[PDB]
Amino acid sequence: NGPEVMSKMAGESESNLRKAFEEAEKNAPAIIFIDEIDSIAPKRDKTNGEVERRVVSQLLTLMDGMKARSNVVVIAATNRPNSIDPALRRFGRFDREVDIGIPDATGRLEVLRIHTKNMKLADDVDLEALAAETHGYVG
Amino acid sequence: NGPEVMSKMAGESESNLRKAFEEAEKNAPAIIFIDEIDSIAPKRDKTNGEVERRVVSQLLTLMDGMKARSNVVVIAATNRPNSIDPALRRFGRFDREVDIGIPDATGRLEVLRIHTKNMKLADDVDLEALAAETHGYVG
Amino acid sequence: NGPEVMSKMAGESESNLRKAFEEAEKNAPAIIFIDEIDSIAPKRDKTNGEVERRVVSQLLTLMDGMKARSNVVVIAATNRPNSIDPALRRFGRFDREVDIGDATGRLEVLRIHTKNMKLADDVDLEALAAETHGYVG
Amino acid sequence: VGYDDIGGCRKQMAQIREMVELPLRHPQLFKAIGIKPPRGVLMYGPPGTGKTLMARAVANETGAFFFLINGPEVMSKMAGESESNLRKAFEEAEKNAPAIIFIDEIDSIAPKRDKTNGEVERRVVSQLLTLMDGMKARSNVVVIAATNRPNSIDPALRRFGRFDREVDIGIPDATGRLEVLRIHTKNMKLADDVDLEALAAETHGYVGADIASLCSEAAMQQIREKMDIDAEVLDSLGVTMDNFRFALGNSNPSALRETVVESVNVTWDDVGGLDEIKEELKETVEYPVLHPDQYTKFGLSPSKGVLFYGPPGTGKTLLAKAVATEVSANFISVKGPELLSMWYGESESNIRDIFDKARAAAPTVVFLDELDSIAKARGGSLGDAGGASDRVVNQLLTEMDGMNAKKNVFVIGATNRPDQIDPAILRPGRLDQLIYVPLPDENARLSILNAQLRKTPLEPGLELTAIAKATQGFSGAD
Amino acid sequence: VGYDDIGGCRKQMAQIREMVELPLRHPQLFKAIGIKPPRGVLMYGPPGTGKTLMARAVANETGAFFFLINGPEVMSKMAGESESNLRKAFEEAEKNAPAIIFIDEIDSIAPKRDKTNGEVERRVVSQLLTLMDGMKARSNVVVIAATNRPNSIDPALRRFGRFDREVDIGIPDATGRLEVLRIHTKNMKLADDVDLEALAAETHGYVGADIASLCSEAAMQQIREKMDLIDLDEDEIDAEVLDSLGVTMDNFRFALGNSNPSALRETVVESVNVTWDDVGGLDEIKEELKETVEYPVLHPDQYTKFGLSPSKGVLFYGPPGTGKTLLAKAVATEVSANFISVKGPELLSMWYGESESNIRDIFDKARAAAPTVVFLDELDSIAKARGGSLGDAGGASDRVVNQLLTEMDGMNAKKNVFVIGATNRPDQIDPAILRPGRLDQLIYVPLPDENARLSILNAQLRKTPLEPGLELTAIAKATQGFSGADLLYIVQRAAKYAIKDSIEAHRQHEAEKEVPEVDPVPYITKEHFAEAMKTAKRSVSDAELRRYEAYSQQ
Amino acid sequence: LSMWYGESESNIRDIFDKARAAAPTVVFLDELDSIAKARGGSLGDAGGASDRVVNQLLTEMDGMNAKKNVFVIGATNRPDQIDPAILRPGRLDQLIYVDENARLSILNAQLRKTPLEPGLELTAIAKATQGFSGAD
Amino acid sequence: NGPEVMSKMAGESESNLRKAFEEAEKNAPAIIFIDEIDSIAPKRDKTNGEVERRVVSQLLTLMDGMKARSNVVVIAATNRPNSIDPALRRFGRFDREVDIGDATGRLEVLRIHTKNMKLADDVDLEALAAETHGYVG
Amino acid sequence: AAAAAAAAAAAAAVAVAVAVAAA
Ligand SMILES: [Mg+2]
Ligand SMILES: [Mg+2]
Ligand SMILES: [Mg+2]
Ligand SMILES: [Mg+2]
Repeated sequence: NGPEVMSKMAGESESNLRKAFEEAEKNAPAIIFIDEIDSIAPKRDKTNGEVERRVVSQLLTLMDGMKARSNVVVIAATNRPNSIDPALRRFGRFDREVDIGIPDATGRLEVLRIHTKNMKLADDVDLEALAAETHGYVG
Repeated sequence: NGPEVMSKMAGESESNLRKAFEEAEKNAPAIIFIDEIDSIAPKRDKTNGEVERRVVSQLLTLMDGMKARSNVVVIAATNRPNSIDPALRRFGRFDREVDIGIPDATGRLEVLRIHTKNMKLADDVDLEALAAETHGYVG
Repeated sequence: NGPEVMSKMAGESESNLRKAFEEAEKNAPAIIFIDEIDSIAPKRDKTNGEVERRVVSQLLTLMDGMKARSNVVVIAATNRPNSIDPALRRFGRFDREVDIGDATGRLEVLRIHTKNMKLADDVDLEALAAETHGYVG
Repeated sequence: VGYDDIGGCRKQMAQIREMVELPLRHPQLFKAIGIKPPRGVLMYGPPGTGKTLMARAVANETGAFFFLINGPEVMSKMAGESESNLRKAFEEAEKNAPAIIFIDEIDSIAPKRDKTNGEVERRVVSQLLTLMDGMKARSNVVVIAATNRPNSIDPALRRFGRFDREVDIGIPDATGRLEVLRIHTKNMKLADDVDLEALAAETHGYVGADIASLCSEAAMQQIREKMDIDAEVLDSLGVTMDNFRFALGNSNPSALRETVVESVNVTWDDVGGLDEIKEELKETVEYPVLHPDQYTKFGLSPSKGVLFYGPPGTGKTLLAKAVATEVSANFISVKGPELLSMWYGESESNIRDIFDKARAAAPTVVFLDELDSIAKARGGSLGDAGGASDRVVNQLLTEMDGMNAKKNVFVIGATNRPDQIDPAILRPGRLDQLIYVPLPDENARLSILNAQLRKTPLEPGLELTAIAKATQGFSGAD
Repeated sequence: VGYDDIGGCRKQMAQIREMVELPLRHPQLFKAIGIKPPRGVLMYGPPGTGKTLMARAVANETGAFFFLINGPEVMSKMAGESESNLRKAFEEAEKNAPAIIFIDEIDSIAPKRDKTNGEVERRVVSQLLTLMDGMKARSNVVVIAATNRPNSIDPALRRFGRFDREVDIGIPDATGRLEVLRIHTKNMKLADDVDLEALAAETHGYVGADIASLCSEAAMQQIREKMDLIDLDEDEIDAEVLDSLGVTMDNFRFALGNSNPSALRETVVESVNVTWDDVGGLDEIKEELKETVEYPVLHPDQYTKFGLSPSKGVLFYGPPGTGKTLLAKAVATEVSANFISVKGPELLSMWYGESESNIRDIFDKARAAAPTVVFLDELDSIAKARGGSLGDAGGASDRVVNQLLTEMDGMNAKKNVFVIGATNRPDQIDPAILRPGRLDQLIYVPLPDENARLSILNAQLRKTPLEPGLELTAIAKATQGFSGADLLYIVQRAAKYAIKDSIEAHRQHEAEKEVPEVDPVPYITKEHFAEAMKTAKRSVSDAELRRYEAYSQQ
Repeated sequence: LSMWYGESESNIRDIFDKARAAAPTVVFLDELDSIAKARGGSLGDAGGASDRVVNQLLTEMDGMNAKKNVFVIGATNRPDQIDPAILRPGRLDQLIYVDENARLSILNAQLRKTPLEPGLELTAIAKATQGFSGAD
Repeated sequence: NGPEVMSKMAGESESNLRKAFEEAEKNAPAIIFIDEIDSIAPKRDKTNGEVERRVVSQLLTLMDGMKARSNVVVIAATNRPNSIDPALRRFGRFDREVDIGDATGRLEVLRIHTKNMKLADDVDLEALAAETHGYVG
Repeated sequence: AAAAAAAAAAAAAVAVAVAVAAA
């Protein structure tokens, strides 16, 4: 989780990241999912603190430095990528940015079908018309 | 309460929320009540300071993330929802925004009747007429 | 005091307000006088600082909520009462507003301020109460 | 890794290799000359350029001891333990053999010591200063540092004795990208059709890792073309040139990944009329970027700026879209009033950042829509916000013409009120050619009508000459 | 290291020698005069000036014990043992002999009491206060403290009786640079073809260590040519190239063109080289500029004989596209003084205080690498009128202008800081900058005359192959109201037409080859000028010209 | 002078507040004409600012009693364009009118700390320069 | 002095102020010298700490709590006359300030300092006291 | 044994406003 890693003591958040990555590399070919990464990856130029900048540098060196990573893949999720350090948006660290955007009519139909497969519907309900009349729903 | 979770040190407010939610989930299905959510959920990108962004992100992760919640219910109270982070006003975090607004004549009559249940009145007292003159008085 | 309790450290002024209210509720039923509340009540819309809105929310939490107050009355003081939150000027928090803004009162203040000293025998307070027409007290 | 991996920076490879090897292979020669060699160097440049790659290569090739320090790794929780770690590291490096220290991301451990407000960091930087210079400073050891923001280092640390020589590992050139491509395509199997020279020519801003990403994406495209496991398909993959074209048409340089424009699809045949203006734009954009030898033969820099002005809807934004879509140079589409901010100085900070990206990923084209919104006259506004607009226009003036390099920035402005522009912008050097875009004539209106009707079925007998003769004062929008 | 190593500041060296030897060598004169000699001495100045070198040299000539205390090395691991460590070090230093104690990096233990927020640092500083106070007259031990920046000192440490005498180890003059050069170059095989006077006359802002950098760089360059010629191949070593080694002068020129002062690299400017022949026209104006810039930096004796204080600022004003930035470029590259480029709005920042801190830092570097020439381009961006409107947006601009005035008015003959101004609209320039005594002389750059314009054209087409039988006077007479930028535009369009002709000719040649000289003529033809004249304009309208003329008249 | 409103009067107001605070004092108003301009009629924003400045100056100078003993000194080159409302009695009534010998004395006071050549007389420059001034 | 009132112990500064005030009230009708008040009073608006506010409130409540039978006065020296709390300059604590904007005292200081040395036989310290104008201490 | 601690409190910015004149 995003803010879950940092602690009050000086030099312990980076220790937590070290422990996480070392466990991931020591155990198996693993997947690291970092949720809400915008809270631990600002641009290091607009921020003024010290622990946040140091944590960001720790992440940069841990994901891509000397003997960077062995068969471990990193997934990140965010609601705004523009507030992220450009040094993290590069091949080797975050290879590609997928845009999970607003579903269209077909997507809304698929969402309705999946979400209404476990309930007892009536016989008079069709889902295509409902997916047509629902327009700006994000899923 | 709003300011009661924050602390001086960097990375402790989120610890406060983590332990609070853990205590809530430790024993029984629980109800959480966060009074004045607008004081600890500002609109991200409109605020200067990493601590507010971090606490907002931590709240988002706690309420809706991997293995989000189990038979726990969350309630918030605010006076200006428009100042809340939009990511918080989604289904799965704050799905039903109930509007507790100004009562009508019947509602205010009910308010008078409940308030004057412990008070000693005179024989020549009615509350319907009294309710009629008051127009904007709420609670 | 108003500008005394406000600080730049995050989560410190709210801690000072909570400590003051706990000290007021710990010993005895007491009277709290928070002076110059207009500096720490920026109406939550005209301000830009987060700490001011945070201490405003702390004040509304300490004044109203679950087991908010147990036999303790708070008193405020300001010069312009319009730059306060409408949620702060509500019933249960500041339900009575007293306007403390003449010649007989000025003469009473002159009499109570000249009480511990024998000034003279031929001093008339009428001219002292009529010439100082713009003295606040 | 070796010296055949790092590509595109011959000067920096030679400088670092000599500095690290020659004083550790022929010390007697340096005793003969008399002076000691430089012993501390800071590699700096945009990310993904090869700083860490160079450090890895040096560690692999040189047979001396090598000690690696990531930035935050030194700090610890107990009081005065970080300095103990630094002292222990230096002692371990010195005691065993002549050694090379490498400090990755020095910005984390070497602040400016003037804007910081902490305590432990200021003692860690002071301890670093004492270890690098003072009584018993260092013997038979060399220090390499890597950074992305050399300006975030205290100047006291960057003096002779600590870090005397500064190597600048910057963006490559066309030859550098060709060499990097040749390095990165030395292990995969390629079809004969691939031509890396053209690909390097069209990669206008890619730096280092960008090329690697391009190659990976092309390979993945090839993998998902012949997967619709036997050795028949395991063999004979054959990454075609079409794969590379697709990956190049999909990827963009990481520098501009922040400001990637939405993919709008227009073409030159979509622009009816204005043939001579279209050819002029082609001539002014493609000649400096493809034919620099002739410009250096005449010894003159190229023309850069241009300003369209005319009635609304004559096709200014349409020309801008055509440039964005059908030109090899990178495109930065910037809004007029988007760059303003409520804070003090953030407008000019954003403008400087935008132009820094443009000059970084050169050759680049920047489109200033409605130039009269941010660049108006100076001092006309009596009641202002502190002259913020005045400072914005002054920032534009200095950024478009100042102590810059004039490498490749093409500014196109589009405004329909050319009287409200500051005359200091209209002079040659910033926006040197002003192209009027008049209302179409009959032969242009017919061309426009065909341009927008090229995907529409029509009755065979429908002639558009009557419509053209019938519209007289109309515009493209009409 | 010895008295012959530290160089430049002879008087300061004599003062420190007296201060450190007399209370340890001869205390009879101190008793005779009746003053107790001090126990602590500070030396400050820019980093890399010779402070630690001087302290080590002092520790060398005098046989007294020399106990160096690295600033950041005084803490400890166990709870409350650093105090005991410092105490035992100090007591051993006192008990052993009348020693000499050197405390390095005092700034690490002097955070001004405001940005500390700790308790161990407070304990350690207070312990140091007690130890410094507890120094009996019989100890005969003195402490030398080394600070990089003088304003980050605890005044409690600065109070009289603990640390009273500071010494500003400043920038050595030309003689100091020459002597330090001799000190560094005396232990080397120097070829005969060397003139250290020229190196110590062309180097201006260098202080202490960058001179060593210069020497090392020159040695490296020599290694470059001798390695290229020798070609050892990295498989053995020879024994003839070393003895056939001589340091040249061109390597010194290369090192001078390569390196810059260690202080100003933070503000290193990208190398753009324009000669005085690039600024066509403006002959008298360039002569006046040369006279104004060369005299304060080269003739101090003449300055004294004149007895009149030279102006320490100047403002260029005129219409756009006349060459103000061009003259700034020319001065920056070939004026023989340091130069720091700054853009007006660049310094401003949204935080509180940072803006003024930026002005203070830029001028601190300017004073450090004295002499220098600070170029303020587009001066109307930061220096506008004060109190123009009630909506001052916090008065930050007013505060910035006040900081510029208060921190720029503290000038004198020393520090030789020359301010170059350059604005497009002089009407918005604050009169405070224009009052006499601050920026007096004003230079107006007019539109070029026909001869001046011909010179401009020749200066812009200097490095351009051109026809033999072609003249430019016709163009000059025709472009009567044009400006330098307009001349650049016309020549650029002519070049663009020429490259078009070249490329179409090459394409036709390639086509006919499909079914040597590169172009029909490598030189720009008269026809290119003839048909590139249809698209030029005049940069400045008559209204702007009239406004500038009125400003000149007033 | 402030191009806005109020501020340009508040500057003179707090200048006279500093004057009455540091009693006794001398307020040397250089170039009085530029400030006063004989408010008269101008009919514009500059005219309104000039009228407000003149009214502020009159109402902050005429309110000086025998206490606080301030003293305003004005100087000008053109006395034609000064306001007769400021040359009135009761506010500012004195009129000090301000040659070759003064020019020679000014040149000798300007050439005090200067190593002059001994064989040089300034009486020729004093006789040649008639309508000059100390600045020139 | 100013910054000699603080210590590692939290609140020790208020105890030191109370100890000094009770010692000056206990011993005799006397005078207290508080040198460098600009460190103790940070003007209360630009500061952000809490022990500075606590020591300012302690000095305020100790200067206000002096009765008629105390008969003690306080003297305070400062360098700049602008970075002082108006609550410290309020009526009751500090109202009578002097504006010190001589040759005999300079000759006295010279005869105090230089009287412990084998000086000379042809010295006139009156000329050094006359020619020295702005020196102090 | 002793220990250290990190702290990051806050920051303060300055805004810019627009005014309206009446000629
Ligand atoms: Mg790297
Ligand atoms: Mg448009
Ligand atoms: Mg040193
Ligand atoms: Mg210019």
